[PDB]
Amino acid sequence: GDVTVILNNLLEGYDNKLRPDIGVKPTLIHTDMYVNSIGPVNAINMEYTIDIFFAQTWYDRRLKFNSTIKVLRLNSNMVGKIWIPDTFFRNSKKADAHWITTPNRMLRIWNDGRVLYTLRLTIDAECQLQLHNFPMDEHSCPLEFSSYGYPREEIVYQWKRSSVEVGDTRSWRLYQFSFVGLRNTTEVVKTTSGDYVVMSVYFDLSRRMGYFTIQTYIPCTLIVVLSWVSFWINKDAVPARTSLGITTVLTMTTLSTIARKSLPKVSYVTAMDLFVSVCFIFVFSALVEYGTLHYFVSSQPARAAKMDSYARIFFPTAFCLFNLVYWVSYLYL
Amino acid sequence: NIVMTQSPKSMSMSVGERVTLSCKASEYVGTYVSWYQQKPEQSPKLLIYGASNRYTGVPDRFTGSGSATDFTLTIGSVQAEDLADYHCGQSYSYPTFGAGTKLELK
Amino acid sequence: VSDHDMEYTIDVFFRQSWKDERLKFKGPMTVLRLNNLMASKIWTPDTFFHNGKKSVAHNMTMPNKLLRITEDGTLLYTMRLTVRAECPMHLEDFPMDAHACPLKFGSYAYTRAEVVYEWTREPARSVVVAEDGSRLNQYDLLGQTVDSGIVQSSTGEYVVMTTHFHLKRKIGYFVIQTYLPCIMTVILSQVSFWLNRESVPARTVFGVTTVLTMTTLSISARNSLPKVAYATAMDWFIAVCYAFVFSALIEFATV
Amino acid sequence: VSDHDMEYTIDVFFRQSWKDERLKFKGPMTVLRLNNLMASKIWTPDTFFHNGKKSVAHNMTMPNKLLRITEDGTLLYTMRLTVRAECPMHLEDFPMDAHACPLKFGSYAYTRAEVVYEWTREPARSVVVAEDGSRLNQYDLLGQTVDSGIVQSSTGEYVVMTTHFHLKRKIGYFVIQTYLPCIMTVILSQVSFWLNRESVPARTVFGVTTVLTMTTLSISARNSLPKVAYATAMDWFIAVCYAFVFSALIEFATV
Amino acid sequence: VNMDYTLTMYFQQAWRDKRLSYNVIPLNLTLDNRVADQLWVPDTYFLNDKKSFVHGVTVKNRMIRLHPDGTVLYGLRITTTAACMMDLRRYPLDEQNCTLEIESYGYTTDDIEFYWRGDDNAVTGVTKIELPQFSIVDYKLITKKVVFSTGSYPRLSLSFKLKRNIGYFILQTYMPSILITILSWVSFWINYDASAARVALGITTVLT
Amino acid sequence: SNMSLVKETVDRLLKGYDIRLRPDFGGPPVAVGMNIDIASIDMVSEVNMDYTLTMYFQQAWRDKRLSYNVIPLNLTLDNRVADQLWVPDTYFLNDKKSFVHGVTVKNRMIRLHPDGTVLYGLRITTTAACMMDLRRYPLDEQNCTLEIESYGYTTDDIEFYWRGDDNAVTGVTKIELPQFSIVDYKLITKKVVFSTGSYPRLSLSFKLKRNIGYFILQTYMPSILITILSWVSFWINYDASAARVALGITTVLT
Ligand SMILES: *[C@@H]1O[C@H](CO)[C@@H](O[C@@H]2O[C@H](CO)[C@@H](O[C@@H]3O[C@H](CO[C@H]4O[C@H](CO[C@H]5O[C@H](CO)[C@@H](O)[C@H](O)[C@@H]5O[C@H]5O[C@H](CO)[C@@H](O)[C@H](O)[C@@H]5O)[C@@H](O)[C@H](O[C@H]5O[C@H](CO)[C@@H](O)[C@H](O)[C@@H]5O)[C@@H]4O)[C@@H](O)[C@H](O[C@H]4O[C@H](CO)[C@@H](O)[C@H](O)[C@@H]4O[C@H]4O[C@H](CO)[C@@H](O)[C@H](O)[C@@H]4O[C@H]4O[C@H](CO)[C@@H](O)[C@H](O)[C@@H]4O)[C@@H]3O)[C@H](O)[C@H]2NC(C)=O)[C@H](O)[C@H]1NC(C)=O
Ligand SMILES: *[C@@H]1O[C@H](CO)[C@@H](O[C@@H]2O[C@H](CO)[C@@H](O[C@@H]3O[C@H](CO)[C@@H](O)[C@H](O)[C@@H]3O)[C@H](O)[C@H]2NC(C)=O)[C@H](O)[C@H]1NC(C)=O
Ligand SMILES: *[C@H]1O[C@H](CO)[C@@H](O[C@@H]2O[C@H](CO)[C@@H](O[C@@H]3O[C@H](CO)[C@@H](O)[C@H](O)[C@@H]3O)[C@H](O)[C@H]2NC(C)=O)[C@H](O)[C@H]1NC(C)=O
Ligand SMILES: *[C@H]1O[C@H](CO)[C@@H](O[C@@H]2O[C@H](CO)[C@@H](O[C@@H]3O[C@H](CO)[C@@H](O)[C@H](O)[C@@H]3O)[C@H](O)[C@H]2NC(C)=O)[C@H](O)[C@H]1NC(C)=O
Ligand SMILES: *[C@@H]1O[C@H](CO)[C@@H](O[C@@H]2O[C@H](CO)[C@@H](O)[C@H](O)[C@H]2NC(C)=O)[C@H](O)[C@H]1NC(C)=O
Ligand SMILES: CN1C(=O)CN=C(c2ccccc2)c2cc(Cl)ccc21
Ligand SMILES: CN1C(=O)CN=C(c2ccccc2)c2cc(Cl)ccc21
Ligand SMILES: *[C@@H]1O[C@H](CO)[C@@H](O)[C@H](O)[C@H]1NC(C)=O
Ligand SMILES: *[C@@H]1O[C@H](CO)[C@@H](O)[C@H](O)[C@H]1NC(C)=O
Repeated sequence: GDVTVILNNLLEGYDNKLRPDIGVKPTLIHTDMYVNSIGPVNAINMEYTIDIFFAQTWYDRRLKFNSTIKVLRLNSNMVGKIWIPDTFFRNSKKADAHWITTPNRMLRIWNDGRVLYTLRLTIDAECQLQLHNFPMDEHSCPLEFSSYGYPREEIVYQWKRSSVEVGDTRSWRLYQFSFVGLRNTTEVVKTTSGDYVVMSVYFDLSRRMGYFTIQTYIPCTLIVVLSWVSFWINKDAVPARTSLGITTVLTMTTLSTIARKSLPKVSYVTAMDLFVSVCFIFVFSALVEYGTLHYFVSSQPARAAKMDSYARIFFPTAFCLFNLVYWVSYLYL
Repeated sequence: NIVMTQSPKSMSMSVGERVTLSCKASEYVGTYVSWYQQKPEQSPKLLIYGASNRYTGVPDRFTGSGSATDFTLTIGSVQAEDLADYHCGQSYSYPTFGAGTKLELK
Repeated sequence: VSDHDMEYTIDVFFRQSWKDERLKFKGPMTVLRLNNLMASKIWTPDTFFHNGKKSVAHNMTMPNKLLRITEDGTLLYTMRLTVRAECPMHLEDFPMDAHACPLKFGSYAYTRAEVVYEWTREPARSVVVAEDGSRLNQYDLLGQTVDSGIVQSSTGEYVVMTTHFHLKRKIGYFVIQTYLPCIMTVILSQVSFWLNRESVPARTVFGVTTVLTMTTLSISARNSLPKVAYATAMDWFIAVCYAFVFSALIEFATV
Repeated sequence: VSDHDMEYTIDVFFRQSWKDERLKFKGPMTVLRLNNLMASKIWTPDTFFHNGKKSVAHNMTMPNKLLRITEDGTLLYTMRLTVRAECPMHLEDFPMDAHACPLKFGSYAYTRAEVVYEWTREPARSVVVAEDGSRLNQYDLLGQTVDSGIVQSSTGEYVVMTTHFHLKRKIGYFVIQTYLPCIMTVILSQVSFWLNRESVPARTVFGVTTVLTMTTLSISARNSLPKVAYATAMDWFIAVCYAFVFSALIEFATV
Repeated sequence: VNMDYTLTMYFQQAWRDKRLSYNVIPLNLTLDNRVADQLWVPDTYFLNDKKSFVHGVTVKNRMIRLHPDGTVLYGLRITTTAACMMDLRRYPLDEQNCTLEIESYGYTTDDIEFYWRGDDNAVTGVTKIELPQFSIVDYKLITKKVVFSTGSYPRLSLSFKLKRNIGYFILQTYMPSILITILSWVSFWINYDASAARVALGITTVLT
Repeated sequence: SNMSLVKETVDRLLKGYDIRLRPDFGGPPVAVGMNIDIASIDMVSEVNMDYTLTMYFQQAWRDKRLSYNVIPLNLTLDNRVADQLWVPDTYFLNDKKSFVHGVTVKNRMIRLHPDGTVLYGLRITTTAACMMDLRRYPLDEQNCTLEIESYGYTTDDIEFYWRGDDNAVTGVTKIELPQFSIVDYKLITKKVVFSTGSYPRLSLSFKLKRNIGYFILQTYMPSILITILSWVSFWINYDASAARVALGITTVLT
């Protein structure tokens, strides 16, 4: 037909090793993204998954034809026969394209030489999460890309006005986080090979405290109230109060240990370590208070009579004041 | 055997007024419901193939609305050429049609 | 079905058929059942799965593909491949929930005015699941459901063929894991009310032991389901059982 | 050395030399030290590992292969590769057992009348292990042992080159993990013999908590090694210690 | 937990190609394993596998061998993870049949015919297999024809019945539970006045 | 034009180019200079005894066959020409699984200079292996290294060095490990001797010092607290036997 002769005439004397305007001007590349989904943001490896439809557009004066058809719409068969920019994601730990059932790529060449190249990617990008204020934290961690071999004087990238489009935002794999918005950025970075134009997309995420609540905040508080119930028990039943206190200590330790396996091996104190630490301290103080009570009923009874009645009102007020100050101080930040 | 129940069994209508026809399926038919028009002493003509897609040669006043079980066919500016019978038929399974609605003028 | 990843696996023979008038012939055979290396020399549609995550196409021992060319130009092209697709789940009624896991496929690079898809048989009879084809341990496949539609992208409109598999979760594991131990622990807490009032450490260790096992039960029961940020049915059951055990211990304290 | 998979890993420079009379040359150099792409254009032997599981031939940053052709036709062909081989172990004397993990290689498809193998130096000096090359945490490599033999399969008679690496397990981990907690639990059970019989709950909670600790130690200790059907020496130690703890509780019951 | 078994095998196929027939030389030809990319080899596949590969160390572990009459022998060394669904209602006192299904993909029964070379001694090396948990009691070879919507295809089936051992499960679960159940009987030998002792003993056994 | 000139230059450079032979195949060895730009150090595993690092690994040498004088600019070529040129067979001795990234194309760079200097960069994610001495865990420091060697070419065929000799490895002060902290790093040049010849080797060694902030709040504080909660039984009189025994045994259980 006519498309066969056009495609055969475009590829004669064509060199896919040389970018368009190899010694004239840098190539301008317009980039678009479509985030299909932002996958699970696991903090252990400090990474997150994302699925995008990456679209690039540029001008190639060698792929210019005169015909009655305006656009050649092609498969991935001709992607490896023309010049394709070497875009790579700078903060990706692992990234792969899609090849089932046929390489998920698209090439469209226009009447004036404008090439549009789209492909589907799944990226496992990297972002250091400052995991203070956990689990009441908010992050904004990027997806950056640039050319690998062509510096600023050879390839220039540029967003469009309708650059990044998210999908439905409800079919996404964000369990513990919530998408709030995005913003694009362009910059130039100095590298050992040259100056490169780098483009960034920052996704803003906020952690919803709905899993950590029913996992740790409710049970640890319940175990604290469990340690509280020892004060209303008679002061003569010594094995009862000792066993209650020390088994409550057991429950606190087990819950603390099983609760710390969500977050990574960070060395600073979070807003979750402080809570379970203070709960352990409270249980420790209740047991040591009963210990001093049992010593003081034998040493001098005038001091140990009204100590338990004081504890019955001092422990819940201290814990409630701690909760108020903690929650306001960590929700103001 | 998916049964299609079409309503109403008979209707009357004047010129230049909006009209709505409904088709209801017993089982699930995804978007494979089609609307045919049949004038007297003529063969049926496909108006809407699939749920909400006009056939080639159909005016822009017919429009369909689809769901899993409930389907609608609405005509806008009705002229004097819409005096015919209208059948809805499913194609998710072996095809079964509706009873039809005969539009008349009064 | 991997609930922790919101995904499922499915092994399929994926068959496509179209008509190419450039591959007409006239020979002694009426159908050429060719190799899987002839399908690379001809045009084949670039079907991709809209919700597929990381699918595999088997290559053992030869590429598991099939190409047949009939004399009038129709081509049948079959592949064997393992789709790993995404199933978004609403785990509010866990573990008494039902799902409809989708499988959307369409054409990459070819819009609706270029390549359209259709089922080769009646839509109710096109997606066929085998009888012995079920590696499900936790769910129960109830049936299939196909549909066809159009997606509106930045590059045009594309035909999308949808297939929903309806699943129902089996409660038999979660009963024995959580709902029967919770009931037995609540009964173990309630047996403390029959001991005499002169045995204070006995009823004390009863109450506190039941609270400890309820805590270990709730942690062991939450780790199966993924880390969702809402409350399921099992969470409400564990919450009410914990309330009952804690209320038993506070009642002992008051007594 | 993975004990649960009954396998081990090794990283080797594998060198093969042979003589091809078709590759004689005469030039200003006496040895051509060529690339790793000339080796794919000549005949190289098809050596495989008889007991390999999943081996890798490294190709970072280029294929780690070496080809040297000498002017009389002698070729030296070297590869860098990681072999994951099978080591069938008998764990009767676990964790005081010594193994001889094998590594057998030979030719695929070339029988004894076509291709025969040989060590290039004296057999005691052919398989050479580096000094700093030991990623063993749990074992101790004592020495090596090579051998040569002839296997017979359904395709003919083949030459097989065998290497044995002699390993001796280190007990210092299992001591602190299992043997010392068991002795501590037994002594803590025997502490109860010095309490006065007027304290019945004291000796009761002693006995039952040491039995609980022995149960936890037994379950937590049997997961290290694979799921063998015979008894090991740690199983005998745990059984006798459990018998002693249970016997202490039964003696308390009798008293 | 994954409902699968990995097996390594030397899998050999033999057919006759009248185009690869020679008579000038009298010996059999073992060629380099890269000439199998220029011959026709059947498109055999395993229906029930999940992951498979040909070993590629130090080269691609495959064998080609010609014969002067036309016969081609073609062997591969394959490690495959085949999927067998197990019925665990009698675990661990159970016996499971795990089967490798061997089928032809492209060619129907009017283009290809499958058979075991020997029909009972075609599969060797089963009695020398030692598993840590199971024990191969019996194996069977089955020839078959399956029918799909595209045609009728030949199929071979190699099914192994695996019986599970019990001694590990005895010493791991059955003996501790029985010992705790005997230990929980000492609560009656203690007199019924001492309450804390009997509660601690019974509760501890239940928790254990 | 300029595109035609560059096209004829690249077509002349690649016509009659023998990829089997290194530059100066009979003469002196070729000198290859290394740069490493460390993007991240992913996961330092003590159980697997390895670590993972992403790097921008660049090699620079001089090939007189790829010399041109008609155009005054440097030529960045599509990465597919790296399969038609000679590149050194550099390998890492202590790696376990490595790969070059492949999105959207193979992440590598090939640049020609008019004097013959070839610049060849790769983006690698290496899982290198290092044995750790955990006798002072978690108060320990680990020297973990990446060994860089030439496989086929001996020291009289190739020669390695660091490009800059102190600033050849960058991006080490920006590495954020969650559990360690880089205190120092060193670059080493030497030669190793195998039974096949003598080979050049470079070594990039990092000292990783482990923090204590997690281990304190996870192991050291609880154990001390539980010991105090075992001490509290001394303040209980010797009459109540059940209380003191339950307290001691449950501190042991904790
Ligand atoms: C260390 O060693 C490693 C092991 O060797 C090595 O890895 C290998 O790297 C190379 C180079 O990077 C890979 O080669 C390329 O693979 C591309 C596709 O890749 C992905 O897919 C492969 C499997 O390859 C199959 O599937 C695709 C898609 O269907 C097919 O197109 C392929 O032909 C191939 O198909 C066969 O197998 C299928 C089953 O799998 C069958 O179904 C099918 O029928 C075929 O039998 C995967 O293995 C890859 O996984 C890897 O890499 C990613 C990277 O991120 C990793 O993440 C992942 O974990 C894996 O490691 C990945 O999934 C091919 O497209 C490509 O072919 C092109 O380009 C070259 C160079 O120009 C051409 O010479 C070649 O002809 C190919 O070109 C054509 O086709 C493209 C299609 O896009 C057109 O655009 C182009 O115009 C051209 O068309 C021409 O020819 C057509 C016919 O072919 C014709 O129709 C047209 O008209 C036109 O004429 C190339 O093969 C190789 O796959 C890797 N292998 C493995 C096992 O990883 C590693 O790099 C080494 N490292 C170092 C440092 O040395
Ligand atoms: C899936 O299986 C097929 C067939 O088993 C594999 O294809 C084989 O791929 C190799 C690699 O390209 C081919 O080798 C080549 O031959 C060409 C000449 O055509 C030569 O120029 C190349 O340098 C290379 O040597 C081989 O011929 C081909 N075999 C067949 C029968 O087509 C395919 O690679 C497998 N894919 C995976 C991911 O395992
Ligand atoms: C494990 O399970 C498989 C799967 O069912 C069992 O295979 C079955 O084996 C029997 C006996 O070989 C086959 O029956 C035969 O049918 C033919 C019909 O042509 C008949 O001529 C024979 O007299 C015999 O009845 C049966 O086809 C086969 N089932 C399938 C689907 O392959 C196997 O026996 C089980 N046990 C073991 C130890 O493997
Ligand atoms: C971590 O460990 C490595 C390996 O043990 C240390 O590398 C060693 O570095 C020292 C000094 O930097 C080198 O020793 C020197 O040898 C030269 C000649 O060989 C001599 O002139 C000097 O007096 C000195 O003795 C040694 O070559 C090198 N060892 C190896 C085998 O590479 C490294 O310094 C350690 N620290 C860090 C943080 O890198
Ligand atoms: C993405 O980038 C583009 C340009 O880089 C941003 O566009 C501009 O929007 C402002 C108003 O919000 C206009 O005044 C500018 O003229 C626009 N730029 C151009 C080049 O037209 C766009 O807002 C960015 N999207 C974000 C940050 O979400
Ligand atoms: C192991 N452990 C306990 O035993 C309970 N108390 C501790 C602790 C208690 C007081 C001060 C510091 C640390 C604690 C804190 C966390 Cl964030 C995780 C596990 C954990
Ligand atoms: C609406 N939309 C887009 O605009 C991005 N590209 C399309 C598309 C792109 C190429 C072929 C078919 C469809 C797409 C694909 C999915 Cl799986 C979800 C949303 C979506
Ligand atoms: C070729 O092989 C057949 C059987 O595999 C054998 O009978 C014959 O002797 C062989 N030919 C020679 C020349 O050894
Ligand atoms: C080529 O690269 C060299 C090395 O940095 C540089 O000095 C020179 O200016 C570059 N040439 C051009 C034309 O940019």
